[PDB]
Amino acid sequence: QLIPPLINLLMSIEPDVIYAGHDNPDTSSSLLTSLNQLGERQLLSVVKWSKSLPGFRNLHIDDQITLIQYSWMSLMVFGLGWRSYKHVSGQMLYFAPDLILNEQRMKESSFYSLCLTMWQIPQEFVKLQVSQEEFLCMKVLLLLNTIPLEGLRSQTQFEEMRSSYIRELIKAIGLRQGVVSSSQRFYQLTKLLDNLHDLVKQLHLYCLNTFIQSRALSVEFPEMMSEVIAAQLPKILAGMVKPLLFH
Ligand SMILES: C#C[C@]1(O)CC[C@H]2[C@@H]3CCC4=CC(=O)CC[C@@H]4[C@H]3CC[C@@]21CC
Repeated sequence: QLIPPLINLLMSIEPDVIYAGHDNPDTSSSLLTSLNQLGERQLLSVVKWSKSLPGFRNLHIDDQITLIQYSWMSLMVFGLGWRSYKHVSGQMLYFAPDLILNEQRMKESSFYSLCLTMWQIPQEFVKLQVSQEEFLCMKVLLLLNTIPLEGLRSQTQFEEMRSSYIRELIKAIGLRQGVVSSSQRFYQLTKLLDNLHDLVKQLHLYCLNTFIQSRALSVEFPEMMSEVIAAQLPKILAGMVKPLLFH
């Protein structure tokens, strides 16, 4: 309608809701395994999605692969925030329609602590009242929010691609926002993205530790998920990548 074309395209390429396949007898092991399964399924959707994402397929194949493997985590927790904020007013973590967790289902300490950290996103969503339009644009920026220390092969086309999406976000902010109020809401939304780097870092550490101890904890990791983890997680944890900040 009165909504910009690219934002409309972004909405059309958003995947259908993904189920985890959970049963429900939730042990910590059966819960983590279900979360890795849902992740495996989300990874597939991310990749298929990036192929319709305007501008993405025009970057080097190496670059497409690097950006995906660098951002899967941030993307999955950011979309967790949306679903949570949208279906249960952000007061419950809506991983999937068959895997929604309240405070009672988070028995183990470390696990409840991880959840409390992810919960910050849907809480900001409820607070700033993030829009469907703003969300879609921000999700794309996250895909383009970290690059190799030495840069990307198609760096120029990447920088041009990222600017279009920053301009697109401003368009979505202009849908509801004034000059100072719009300029202020821009500061707010790009600061939120900035704060995700630090947020995703804790999820990474918890993930790699759970992966490395997958035998003991009896927690299974699928093939595609095991690959991105093994291929990029350690490097990222060691801070051997370049985070793109707005502030
Ligand atoms: C529990 C656990 C973890 O190990 C640490 C952070 C976690 C992820 C955080 C975000 C996420 C949102 C979803 O909607 C699908 C499952 C995924 C998660 C699966 C399990 C992880 C990554 C493998």
